[PDB]
Amino acid sequence: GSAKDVKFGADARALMLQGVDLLADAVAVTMGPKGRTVIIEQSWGSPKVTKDGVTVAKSIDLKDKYKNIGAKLVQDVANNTNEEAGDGTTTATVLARSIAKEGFEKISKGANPVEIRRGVMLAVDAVIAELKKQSKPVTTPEEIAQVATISANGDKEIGNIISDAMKKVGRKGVITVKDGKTLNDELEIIEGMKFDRGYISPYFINTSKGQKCEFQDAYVLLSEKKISSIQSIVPALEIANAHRKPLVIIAEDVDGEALSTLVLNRLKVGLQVVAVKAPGFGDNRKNQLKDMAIATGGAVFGEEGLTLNLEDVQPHDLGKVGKVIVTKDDAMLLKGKGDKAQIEKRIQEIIEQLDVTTSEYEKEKLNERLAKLSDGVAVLKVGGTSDVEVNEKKDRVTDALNATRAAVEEGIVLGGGCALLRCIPALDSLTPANEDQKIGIEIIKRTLKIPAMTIAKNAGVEGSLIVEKIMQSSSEVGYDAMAGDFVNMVEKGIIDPTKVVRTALLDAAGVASLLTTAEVVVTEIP
Amino acid sequence: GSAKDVKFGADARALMLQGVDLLADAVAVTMGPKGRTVIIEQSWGSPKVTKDGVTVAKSIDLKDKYKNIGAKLVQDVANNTNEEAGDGTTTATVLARSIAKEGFEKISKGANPVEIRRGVMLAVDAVIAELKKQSKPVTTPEEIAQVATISANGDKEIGNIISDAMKKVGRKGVITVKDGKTLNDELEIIEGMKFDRGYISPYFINTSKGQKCEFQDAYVLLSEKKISSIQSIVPALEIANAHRKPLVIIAEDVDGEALSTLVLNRLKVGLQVVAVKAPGFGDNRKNQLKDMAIATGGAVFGEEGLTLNLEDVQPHDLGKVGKVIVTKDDAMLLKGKGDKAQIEKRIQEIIEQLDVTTSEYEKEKLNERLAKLSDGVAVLKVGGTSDVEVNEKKDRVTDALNATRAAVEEGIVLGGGCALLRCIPALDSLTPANEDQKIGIEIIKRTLKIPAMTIAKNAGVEGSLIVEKIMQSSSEVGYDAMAGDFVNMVEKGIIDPTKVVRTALLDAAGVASLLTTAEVVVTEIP
Amino acid sequence: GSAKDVKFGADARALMLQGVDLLADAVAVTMGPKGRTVIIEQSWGSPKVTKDGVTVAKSIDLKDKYKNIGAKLVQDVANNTNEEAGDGTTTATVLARSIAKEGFEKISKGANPVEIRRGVMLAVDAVIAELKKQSKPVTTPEEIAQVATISANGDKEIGNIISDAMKKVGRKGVITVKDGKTLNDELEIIEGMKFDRGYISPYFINTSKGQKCEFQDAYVLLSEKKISSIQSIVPALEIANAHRKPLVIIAEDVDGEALSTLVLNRLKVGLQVVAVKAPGFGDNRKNQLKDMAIATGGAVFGEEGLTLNLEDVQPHDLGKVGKVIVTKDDAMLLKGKGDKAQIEKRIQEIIEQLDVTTSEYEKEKLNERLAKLSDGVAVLKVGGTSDVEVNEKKDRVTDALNATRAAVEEGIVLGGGCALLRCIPALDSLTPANEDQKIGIEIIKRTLKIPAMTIAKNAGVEGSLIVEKIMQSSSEVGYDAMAGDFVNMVEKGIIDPTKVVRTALLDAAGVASLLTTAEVVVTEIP
Ligand SMILES: Nc1ncnc2c1ncn2[C@@H]1O[C@H](COP(=O)(O)OP(=O)(O)O)[C@@H](O)[C@H]1O
Ligand SMILES: Nc1ncnc2c1ncn2[C@@H]1O[C@H](COP(=O)(O)OP(=O)(O)O)[C@@H](O)[C@H]1O
Ligand SMILES: Nc1ncnc2c1ncn2[C@@H]1O[C@H](COP(=O)(O)OP(=O)(O)O)[C@@H](O)[C@H]1O
Ligand SMILES: [Mg+2]
Ligand SMILES: [Mg+2]
Ligand SMILES: [Mg+2]
Repeated sequence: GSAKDVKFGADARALMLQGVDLLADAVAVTMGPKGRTVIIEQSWGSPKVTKDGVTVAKSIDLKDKYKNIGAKLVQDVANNTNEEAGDGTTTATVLARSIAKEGFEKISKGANPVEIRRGVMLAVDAVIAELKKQSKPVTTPEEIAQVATISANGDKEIGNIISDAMKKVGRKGVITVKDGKTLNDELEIIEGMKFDRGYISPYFINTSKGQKCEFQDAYVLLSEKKISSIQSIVPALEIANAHRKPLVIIAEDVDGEALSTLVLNRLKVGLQVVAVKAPGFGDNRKNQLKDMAIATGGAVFGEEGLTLNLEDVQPHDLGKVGKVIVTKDDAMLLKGKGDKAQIEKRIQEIIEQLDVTTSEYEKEKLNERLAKLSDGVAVLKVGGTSDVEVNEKKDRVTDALNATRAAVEEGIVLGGGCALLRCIPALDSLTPANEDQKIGIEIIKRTLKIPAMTIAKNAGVEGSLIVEKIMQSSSEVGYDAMAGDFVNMVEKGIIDPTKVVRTALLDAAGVASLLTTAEVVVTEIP
Repeated sequence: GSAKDVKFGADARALMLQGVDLLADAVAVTMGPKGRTVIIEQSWGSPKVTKDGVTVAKSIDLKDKYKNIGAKLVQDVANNTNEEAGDGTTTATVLARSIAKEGFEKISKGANPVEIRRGVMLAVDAVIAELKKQSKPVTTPEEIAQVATISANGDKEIGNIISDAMKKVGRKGVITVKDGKTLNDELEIIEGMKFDRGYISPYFINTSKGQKCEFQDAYVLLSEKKISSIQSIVPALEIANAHRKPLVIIAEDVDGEALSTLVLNRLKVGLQVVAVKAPGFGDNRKNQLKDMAIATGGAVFGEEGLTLNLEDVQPHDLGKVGKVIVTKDDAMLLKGKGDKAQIEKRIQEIIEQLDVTTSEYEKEKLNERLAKLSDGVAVLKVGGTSDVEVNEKKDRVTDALNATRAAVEEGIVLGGGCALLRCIPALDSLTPANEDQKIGIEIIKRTLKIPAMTIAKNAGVEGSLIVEKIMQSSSEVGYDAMAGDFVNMVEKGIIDPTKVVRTALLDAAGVASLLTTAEVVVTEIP
Repeated sequence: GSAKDVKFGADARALMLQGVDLLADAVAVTMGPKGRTVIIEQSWGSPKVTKDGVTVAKSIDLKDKYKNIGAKLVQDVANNTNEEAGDGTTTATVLARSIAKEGFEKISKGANPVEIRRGVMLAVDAVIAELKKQSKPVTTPEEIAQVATISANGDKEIGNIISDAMKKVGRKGVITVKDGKTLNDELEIIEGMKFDRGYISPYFINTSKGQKCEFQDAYVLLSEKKISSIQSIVPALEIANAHRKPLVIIAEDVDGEALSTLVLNRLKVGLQVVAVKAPGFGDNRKNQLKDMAIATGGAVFGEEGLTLNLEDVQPHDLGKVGKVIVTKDDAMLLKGKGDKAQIEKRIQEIIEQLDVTTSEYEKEKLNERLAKLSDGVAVLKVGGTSDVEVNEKKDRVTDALNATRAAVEEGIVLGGGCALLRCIPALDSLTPANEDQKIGIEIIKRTLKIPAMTIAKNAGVEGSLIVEKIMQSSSEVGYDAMAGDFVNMVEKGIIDPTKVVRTALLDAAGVASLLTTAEVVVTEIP
């Protein structure tokens, strides 16, 4: 293969550690309320600004291939943490560096770094256990706003808006985040099944106020194929006019003579019909029409396999909806009736798809908001006066959102970094099998102090003193680095989801303890 | 990814600040009446000359990647301001530099630049509030010519011609700007229903002078389909020859046997017919033809909503009409009857839409020019002796136009830079939460002085003397830098639209305050 | 975008001025009777020699990007002048340099170069006014030959031959210029209808001397389609034998049985017919045959739309010509009768075509020459012993032609450069609004002296002595630099069209006064 070059022992360890230390030093300035931002040059556009640890970590590759090995491993931990939890990234990085340094330093001739790894892993299990003991599940929706506002770097309006959306959509409902054009944040809430397609003809309009077509207690007709012929359209209208209900028709397109029947029967003898194009993306629209079919109760016409033809309809083949609103741009359907078991089956299906298949073709999420919209969904239109600002704020909002979900689903524990600090006594009551494992437990025991010392150090104060003042102090009290003084932690609102504290530490130790086992590294020649 | 290189703290800040300062220094020479032009090399052609801050800013990228980061952020400011307001670009640039410098200088170890950002943004909100209090909405059309003339760098003829066009088409009517072939400026006004399509055959000609079709009290025919067919044309001509009136026919195309009837039968006892292609281009042409339909009052043929066929016409068909003039390139219709419910329906439609698809789809204005063309539209044919001159003058005219629109839609406030200067006392009555925010408010307090000091500095005078002379002076008085002495501002005509002053400041502070938060910069290696 | 580099103030100004001065110094050696030529290397061929200012200016681009900016602006001046007037190019360049230098030098800190520009433009308006006052419209056809001979650098034979062409074709008729193979210039004048197509068969020959078919008082038949069949051709011959006239037939082709009828009736009962191919391209042929239709009076057969078929002809559907001569290679038709109004309509149509016709396809002129014949066009076959000679000379004759047309259409004024010198007192009676404008008027006042001093300097004499001596002298007298002494200008024939003198100065001052406004220059890095 390709010509290569290899390096041996503490020399190579010192190089890899140089890389780790560089990347860690770059990410770690972002940590905490007094933390600071990192600008990253973009190849094509104006540069990114961020406070996100993982996005800083991913941005840094290095010319020196060994230092690049270290860097790649630490960004691996930060990425794993971001994927598994969505916050706590800088924390995972500084933890990983601490384990890597303290690991590397203790290696000698007689030492057995694999066994030391076993010891640190023992220490991590023992720590997360005590963390779970410390966890107190969220209750009041004030705590939601607290976790959100702290995860959003002290922006109270963010955690307020998140609390509102989570109240009005539910704690495990769908919230999504997107760019505003407005200079301020907006919470929009959609209920129903909205999609971005409008009436084919203006003539369908009934209200003249807003220029909408508004219907209630309506029927739905779903066609996967185009409907140009009269032959397949007419029975669907006779059946609709029969039971005196309005009919909405969703199709790949509605045109030829069919549209002529629709807008003649519409303008004359005042029939209540609308026709709108299918949401429309090739094979995607098929899945969407299947979604709306299942939600509104009823079936899709045209070619799947079993073909149901448009000429032979029955009232049980249509759809039934509480309300419908359509405009030139978009269509919303509301309170559609169908089997709730079967629709939750559908949502369970799409989620179980998406989770094993995370492409950057995220229309699978666009499905999930739609079929879940009969509880509701919240859109978070983030503001700001410039794109880079909105990207920063949106990074923070997504962080706070993921943090709140982790909080509701697992629990909350003390903020600052105190939650890890309180786990040290649990390590003190361990029973190491040998010197190596004891070294591992010592490594983790030192490493737990780090996040608080870093958050304090960013504040401009004597962080490692502050850590010790915290340790002499009671369990409920910690250091408010923004206010610059000690406080009850949970009372003052400084709290972290347990899931994030668990995952950051677990990933960081998981990769770094493996890194410390290295004795020889092999790299490509420039 | 690509190999990268990172830099830490006030060093990287000093580099980025070098970039900011370079670009700002380049932009700032253009500012005010005594400002000066910037030549920019073009790759293919002869070089640009400009006084436009944003066009100077976009032209400058830098080899040093950090300085280039600063530069790119400043271009973000100037571009955002130009997009959102269309003037005030140089102002936004010098403001952004001032906030960036004064920001960077005040950071230390104990400082919290994000919180300083919060203080700055507080200060900007507090300032724009007082700006809105200061705003006095435009009334006399002398004020229009004043804001135009100041935004056009003292060219009175520009603001005169803009005032004339805005009078003759209305303050929210359509004005557009284009190159003359003439050495002087011209105002042309189009009235009617103008669109860019010319005959189909030459044999139609009636006046021989200009080679136009000039018709009066004519008929109009509207066909969404091609008219190539046998006997679908004839009743429309028999009915036209009946009431001895000329007919213009607009269609997707007119050709085959139809055209053969039209000519040669045009060349017979001078009855007047003309045929022209529909304004066209796919799905747009339907909306355009419905526009001309509703304007002349009713009109439908071709395939359908409600179906009207071309064989069955009546003398009241389909809309009417007044006068018509068409040439080889373009067609104009004039005196359409009845109508105004549907046009107000149209403005009600455009005002309610575009808000969705808000991110590039300005064709809604292309609609608005058409359906409002029975009031008018203005073309601004700018003159000059050379293309580069023409591009300069046109840049200035477009600036003055956007400025006049911002003035009519939001308000006017004091020129010079005094409007920002008067907002300082509003900052003096603020209640900062902490030292960081106080630093921010101080930053804005200093930065507000900048535009006035810069306009004076370009004059060759002691700008910061003049700033303080203005501050000691009364609210109504400021510095006329062209005349070189103090005057009543509003009386002398030196006034700025409030929209431009708010948007420049908001964007500049918005990006620069984010820039000051940086602690680490990451860039690609050369 | 692309990495760039910027420069500030008089430093950058001195570089741009270096470029301007280089290009100007190169062009200016060509000026006047004692001026000299410039050789320009061609990439592919043997080098150009020229006395044309604009062609020198366009040839010079510069490595130093700033100097190249200056260079691009001055060649912009020379190109604008050549496009707008066709002579006076060197003059426009030296004027532009003078305005640029005198502009740049007068700039300081307190100065306002845009306002200085305003003063300059004021001065130029004031100058061209007095120029128009000085203008005396051309009368005698001696004056045309004078303007031509002076614009052709003293070649009397050029202005003689141009005078002859202008007499024999008219003052606004068509003269064109092209290479001879003869070593001397020749004037050919074409009138009639010439095109390069010959008899299909030798049997058509009538003269036996030259082998031509010569006809008079003939008919012409025009067929856009092929003529193979008998039944379409025969009535056209019966109608010809009826009225005992010769028949010329022009067609896409004439062959099959038709041709057999033609040369049978030709060879056995000496009928007077010839048949010739259409001038031939594809779509061009339609316009050519319809041209010949319109010229000869009559109509084209075959399919346009309304189709007239060859079976149904009438004598008023043919064509009628004073004379016809045909050979193996070419066909000439003479004194064709038709509506002169309709033919002038046709020429008015083709000129209005070609003028807006962004075309490398010059056949529109090849059309225009044809339909203009028997009104006439003159071709100027320029001689010389070598291609480079022919091209230089052709440049000069084209200059003289454009100059004569400018003279007839606007006027003539004093040569030498005296006409501007006489305009200086008009500057003396101006009322400047401020110091800047006064600087501008002073700049123009100095620049006006330049062209005469340059023409004198090229002579090898003390140009600025000569300028002041002419200024001390009376209005009618100036300096004959070729004869080397003072003379009455108009009497000795040294005169310049007013259009060229106005346009050169107006363009030069127009861009240079803009150049002087620059404070910052931005250029791409090598
Ligand atoms: N006022 C505060 N006092 C003490 N610690 C805080 C305060 N606000 C936030 N923190 C701590 O900051 C940490 C969050 O780090 P952050 O900068 O959001 O990056 P990440 O979440 O990716 O680690 C949490 O562990 C939290 O305990
Ligand atoms: N005669 C004048 N006296 C004082 N200030 C002026 C005068 N003319 C224009 N200004 C000021 O110049 C500013 C406009 O700057 P300009 O050169 O148009 O660049 P931009 O508008 O792109 O920032 C306005 O704020 C206005 O107050
Ligand atoms: N015999 C002459 N005496 C004085 N001036 C002359 C004479 N011949 C030509 N000129 C001047 O030369 C100028 C023309 O310059 P020329 O060399 O033709 O290049 P261009 O026409 O491109 O400027 C005219 O202004 C004319 O007055
Ligand atoms: Mg976070
Ligand atoms: Mg401006
Ligand atoms: Mg000449």
